[PDB]
Amino acid sequence: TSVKPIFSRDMNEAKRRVRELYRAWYREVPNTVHLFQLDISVKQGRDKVREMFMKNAHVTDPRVVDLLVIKGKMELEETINVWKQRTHIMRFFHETEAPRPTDFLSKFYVGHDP
Amino acid sequence: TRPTIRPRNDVVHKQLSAFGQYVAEILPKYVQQVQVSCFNELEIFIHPDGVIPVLTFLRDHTNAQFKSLADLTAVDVPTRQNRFEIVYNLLSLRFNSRIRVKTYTDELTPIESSVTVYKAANWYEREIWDMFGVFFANHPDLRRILTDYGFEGHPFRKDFPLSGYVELRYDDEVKRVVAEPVELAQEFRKFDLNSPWEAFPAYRQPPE
Amino acid sequence: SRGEYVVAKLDDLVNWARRSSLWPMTFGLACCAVEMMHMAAPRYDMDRFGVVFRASPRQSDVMIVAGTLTNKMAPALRKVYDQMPEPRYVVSMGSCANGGGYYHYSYSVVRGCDRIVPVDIYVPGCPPTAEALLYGILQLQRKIKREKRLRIWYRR
Amino acid sequence: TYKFVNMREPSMDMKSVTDRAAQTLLWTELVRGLGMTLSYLFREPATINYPFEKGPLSPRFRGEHALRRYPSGEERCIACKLCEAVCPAQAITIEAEPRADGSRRTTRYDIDMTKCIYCGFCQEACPVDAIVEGPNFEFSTETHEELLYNKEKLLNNGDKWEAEIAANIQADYLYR
Amino acid sequence: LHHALIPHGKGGRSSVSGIVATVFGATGFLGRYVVNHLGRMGSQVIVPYRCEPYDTMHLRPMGDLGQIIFMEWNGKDKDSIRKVVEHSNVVINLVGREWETKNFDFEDVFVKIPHAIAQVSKEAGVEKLIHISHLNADIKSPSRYLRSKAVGEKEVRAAFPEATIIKPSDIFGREDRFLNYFASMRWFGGVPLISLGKETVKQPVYIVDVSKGIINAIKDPDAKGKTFAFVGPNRYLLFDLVQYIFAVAYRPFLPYPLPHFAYRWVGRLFEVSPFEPWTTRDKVERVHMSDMTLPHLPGLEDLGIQATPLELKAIEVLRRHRTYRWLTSEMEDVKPAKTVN
Amino acid sequence: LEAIKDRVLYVLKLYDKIDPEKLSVNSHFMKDLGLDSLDQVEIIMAMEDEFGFEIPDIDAEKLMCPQEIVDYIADKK
Ligand SMILES: COC1=C(OC)C(=O)C(C/C=C(\C)CC/C=C(\C)CC/C=C(\C)CC/C=C(\C)CC/C=C(\C)CC/C=C(\C)CC/C=C(\C)CC/C=C(/C)CC/C=C(\C)CCC=C(C)C)=C(C)C1=O
Ligand SMILES: CCCCCCCCCCCCCCCCCC(=O)OC[C@H](COP(=O)([O-])OCC[N+](C)(C)C)OC(=O)CCCCCCCCCCCCCCCCC
Ligand SMILES: CCCCCCCCCCCCCCCCC[C@@H](O)O[C@H](CO[C@H](O)CCCCCCCCCCCCCCC)COP(=O)(O)OCC[N+](C)(C)C
Ligand SMILES: CCCCCCCC/C=C\CCCCCCCC(=O)O[C@H](COC(=O)CCCCCCC/C=C/CCCCCCCC)COP(=O)(O)OCCN
Ligand SMILES: NC(=O)C1=CN([C@@H]2O[C@H](COP(=O)(O)OP(=O)(O)OC[C@H]3O[C@@H](n4cnc5c(N)ncnc54)[C@H](OP(=O)(O)O)[C@@H]3O)[C@@H](O)[C@H]2O)C=CC1
Ligand SMILES: *P(=O)(O)OCC(C)(C)[C@H](O)C(=O)NCCC(=O)NCCSC(=O)CCCCCCCCCCCCC
Ligand code: SF4
Ligand code: SF4
Ligand code: SF4
Repeated sequence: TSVKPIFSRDMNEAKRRVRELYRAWYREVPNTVHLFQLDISVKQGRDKVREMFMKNAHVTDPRVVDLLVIKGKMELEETINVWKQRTHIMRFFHETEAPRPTDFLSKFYVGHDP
Repeated sequence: TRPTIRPRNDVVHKQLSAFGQYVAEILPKYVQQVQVSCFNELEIFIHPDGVIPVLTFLRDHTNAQFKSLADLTAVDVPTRQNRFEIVYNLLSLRFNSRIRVKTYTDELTPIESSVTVYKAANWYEREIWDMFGVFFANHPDLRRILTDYGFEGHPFRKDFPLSGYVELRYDDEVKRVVAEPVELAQEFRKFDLNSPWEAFPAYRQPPE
Repeated sequence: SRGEYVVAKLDDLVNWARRSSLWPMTFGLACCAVEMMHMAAPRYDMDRFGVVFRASPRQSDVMIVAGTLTNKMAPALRKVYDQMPEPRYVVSMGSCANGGGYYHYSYSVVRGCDRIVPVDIYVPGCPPTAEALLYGILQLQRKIKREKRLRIWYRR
Repeated sequence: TYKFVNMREPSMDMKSVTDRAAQTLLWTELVRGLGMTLSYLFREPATINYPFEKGPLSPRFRGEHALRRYPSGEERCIACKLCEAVCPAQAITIEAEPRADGSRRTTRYDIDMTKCIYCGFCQEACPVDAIVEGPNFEFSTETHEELLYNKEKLLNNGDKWEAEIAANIQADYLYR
Repeated sequence: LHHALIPHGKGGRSSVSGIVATVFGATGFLGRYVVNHLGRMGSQVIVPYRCEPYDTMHLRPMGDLGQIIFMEWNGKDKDSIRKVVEHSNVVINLVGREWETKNFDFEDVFVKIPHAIAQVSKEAGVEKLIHISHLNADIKSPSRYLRSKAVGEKEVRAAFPEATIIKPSDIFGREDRFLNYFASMRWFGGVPLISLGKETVKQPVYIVDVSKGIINAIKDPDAKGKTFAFVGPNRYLLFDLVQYIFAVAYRPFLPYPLPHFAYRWVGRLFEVSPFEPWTTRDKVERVHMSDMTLPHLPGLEDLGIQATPLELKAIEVLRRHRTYRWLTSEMEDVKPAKTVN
Repeated sequence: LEAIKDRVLYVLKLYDKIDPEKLSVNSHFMKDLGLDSLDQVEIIMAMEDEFGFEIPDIDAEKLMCPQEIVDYIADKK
């Protein structure tokens, strides 16, 4: 019904805020790679930014989109201020987790997981 | 005498009831309910958008000088439509009293920040946001306060597992601490303690 | 043999100095760090044994992990441990550092500092008394006494 | 009632002004602090000569755990799991079954001493005085696994410390 | 299978992988990586060590409670070898040294010890043996190191016919010799190269790829009695490779030719060190030797591993050798070296 | 304007998701080239990287053709 708008009254304003946040995250990857002394490429960082933006592409609620951009802005400011360490930036990549099988036969061989 | 039973104070009960009626009359637009618990605690349930008016009244009014904010917290009740319940505990030094104000909200509805009324609301609302997911509208600096950097989820919600989803260890291959899915050497043993017999008839709910 | 005897005496000299001059880093996390203060206190004077607190990790030989290690603190603990130059030792004090402790089944706590750093001594208690921590320190000294680095090298 | 901790004003007579000027120019309170430290220097130190001297303890002290026996040698524990229920830290694991003679006895009794918070609730909740928290506090190990006690280790602790455990329980059982 | 060897869990720290592995030479470069991968998947690891126990401390966090077990062993002691391999179904052989000490020779560390490990393991009932050799293991090699590798490979195959013999090319990583050997030559003025490094072709392999292949060879049921070659994707001339190393480290690269006999004399000078030598004559021979091409042998692709190019992981190793002026330079700031493919 | 067009085409051809043969000065990003919002945002940011002036979000959303890009640059000099 008539729900309270948090930041955006319509999905177009939410898309605008998403684009602004994407520009901010895109323009900060070189600085992050330089400051944190990461061993990844700038292209890898931008690909990760796109991938993290793109796993929420199914959302059709302007309030959920507003909350997502709020949390994205908070975690952008954690990166800029170097509050995060190299540990967290690399936690975005799961470099230590083993490749989880995705086919029925492999899951059947491994164990009881659905 | 009754040595093992807590004595009651009907004078304080009457004073709190009178002040609750006073506040409910002064602020009809927002106050939805007023209660006085039998251990003499006044509780005022308001509509969620009367937070700033009601708190400013309780702070600045001459007959209610609640200048101090003792606490600010939330309670998660998943069975409600508005699961989150914001609780304000105020202390009046002039009249040596304490009051409670209660508000409700859900995940997607913001609550106006009360940092313009009390300065302690800053960190109190940061903690509420961090631990429950409640967003406060005009907050000077709203970010995580207690959880780890990049921590996903709000741990104090009832539907959050006790041990969370990830755990940390040091990996020698990458020479850094890593985050991996949680995995317990001994799983937490959940005990069913509730007795099948009713303890307090005075709180018995109608069969409905 | 002559060389065997010489290297034995040399590493006895080297182990004696290391065991007799222990410099813990000033690193306390929680209530267990109060018992460390009481070990420093006059009743169980730790400076008497040659054990002196230093603030810089570069000038520290022992890390006494005394308190609960959280997920937000584990990177900092590992960082200071790495910045300690070798030889370096770790004493995990109390339940929270040994394993989880009272906070084992929590989303925010590391279940033992031995997931982060190599631990040499484990002192149990909540909190271990100052005498218990002192016993752990002396046990660490006796463990240092058994090191044979030059003896291993000569036969290597 | 209340009192003011700093609300006095100095006297402005010439003698008092000269005394304060002398204190400023001649460091009187600084020398007074020096005298206090020198007095402590000539006092006797409070340091005990550990490990040859030990600090005072009481019968109520909670140290290492132990499983006790009756004078006949029979185990006191009847596998009632009250200690497991009451344990704040979930540090006790118990599994039981009928013994060959039909006794209600434990087959597994574990205490994770790295999870234990040494609160003593298990010996309050024990109805037969089986599990106790003994007087031993110097049991630090070199590996984590050595701190995960089992039934054999706890029975060994009880057998080693039984005399002192019995004496402490005798001394303190009238307060319980 | 025994009921305690059945896998349980999700392949995490607190799971059970059904692998009981005795890792000889775990107190080294490849050893620490293999132990890390095993403990990470949640296996039982036995670490025989001859060194000071202080030097085995970095392996303690690698596994859950009770999963890493340390036992003392002697290389020339079949009794200790049996003690450590008695209860394990996998035995991994990473024992080797790049120089000859007073008590152990290349024949001892590469022929006598591997044969004893393979022979005792067969008696003890060990199901799988993994043995690490070198890619250029040639019986007629100029290098005594590689001749011993060839002889020991033959002896291991004879003693334990169901072995997996793995032949890495030149492993590079944080604690390696390769990149650090080439990057530490800045102290001795210029870089001495035989034939200016124009007659040497090398394809190094990455340490994580090597350890992942070793782990996958354990889990592969049809690699029982086989021989693999672990090589990188790109082959480089030695001059190009060293020039790229110095470019990534941001050090001034001044290569000069050095005749083979003079370089042998220099290597003989450095091998009188009682401690770990900086370089040796066999090290010089191995550096000058080109990596062999063995297209018949299987490889990392056959074990399911995509080999990691040097251009992606070189900055991990070589950033330590930069100066403060150049520490923060990014990975893509240096153009890749020319390959010979 | 020819220099502006050349610089715009140079930036576009460097983009990995643009096919150089399919690219033209009147190719629509969403329709002809089949890109989405984030790709167009990246392209506009790349244009900012070249000509060194700030393009706001409101103006950037009206730059769906290379000809529109060169027109915007020319108007803003
Ligand atoms: C993190 O939270 C926490 C806190 O909050 C911060 C706390 O507060 C606490 C509680 C802790 C405290 C309150 C501690 C606070 C205490 C203090 C501030 C005071 C304690 C005292 C100190 C800190 C002093 C420290 C001093 C130190 C460490 C000095 C020791 C160092 C050295 C001795 C090395 C330097 C000396 C050298 C190198 C000697 C060299 C000599 C020579 C070379 C001479 C030889 C020369 C030759 C040529 C040899 C040849 C000689 C010959 C041949 C002669 C022989 C001939 C003969 C005839 C014999 C806790 C637990 C906590 O958790
Ligand atoms: C520079 C100073 C000059 C004046 C010196 C005056 C006397 C100094 C007295 C104090 C000595 C201090 C050292 C104490 C420790 C003793 C051990 C020690 O020194 O070990 C050193 C090093 C030790 O190597 P290390 O680095 O492994 O040692 C680490 C320390 N350990 C292992 C002991 C714990 O020993 C050697 O280098 C000896 C082995 C043979 C090396 C051959 C090198 C040849 C010459 C070098 C240059 C070659 C290229 C030239 C190119 C151009 C040619 C034209
Ligand atoms: C400042 C300038 C120095 C320059 C360098 C010169 C160095 C001078 C030599 C210094 C020698 C110091 C000797 C230390 C004596 C040890 C004291 C004794 O107690 O040690 C015992 C034995 O310690 C070791 O076994 C031997 C250490 C000393 C011997 C070293 C080798 C001989 C020194 C000579 C140099 C080596 C050359 C040999 C030929 C190459 C063990 O006792 P400990 O358990 O701790 O005490 C615990 C406290 N209690 C008793 C209350 C419980
Ligand atoms: C016949 C005519 C002769 C003419 C000469 C007359 C001169 C004799 C009378 C004047 C002498 C005055 C003494 C001079 C020294 C005064 C220094 C001073 O200024 O006093 C203190 C400053 O001095 C200090 O505060 C000392 C701080 C450090 C103290 C820590 C160590 C001191 C304790 C050790 C005692 C030292 C003993 C000295 C022994 C020397 C052995 C060689 C004032 O500072 P404040 O109180 O902060 O206020 C000023 C602004 N309102
Ligand atoms: N890394 C490389 O460039 C390549 C290596 N290889 C081979 O892979 C294996 C592992 O290589 P790497 O990690 O680099 O080698 P390291 O030198 O780093 O490690 C060697 C290991 O073997 C042990 N060891 C050495 N000699 C003896 C001995 N006499 N008795 C008992 N233990 C001994 C060492 O133990 P401790 O420290 O206790 O003495 C250490 O654990 C070796 O066989 C090597 O030849 C093959 C191709 C390339
Ligand atoms: P066009 O506008 O049609 O398409 C736009 C997209 C693709 C986003 C969607 O089609 C879309 O508009 N979906 C609508 C729902 C939506 O708004 N989705 C996006 C939500 S905003 C959001 O998800 C922000 C997330 C923050 C990203 C975190 C960044 C972390 C990266 C770490 C980088 C570290 C490397 C150094
Ligand atoms: S083990 Fe006990 S005393 Fe020590 S830090 Fe934890 S809760 Fe505090
Ligand atoms: S002392 Fe407390 S924490 Fe320890 S086993 Fe007993 S009940 Fe559990
Ligand atoms: S409370 Fe006592 S009798 Fe009951 S299970 Fe525990 S130790 Fe045994």
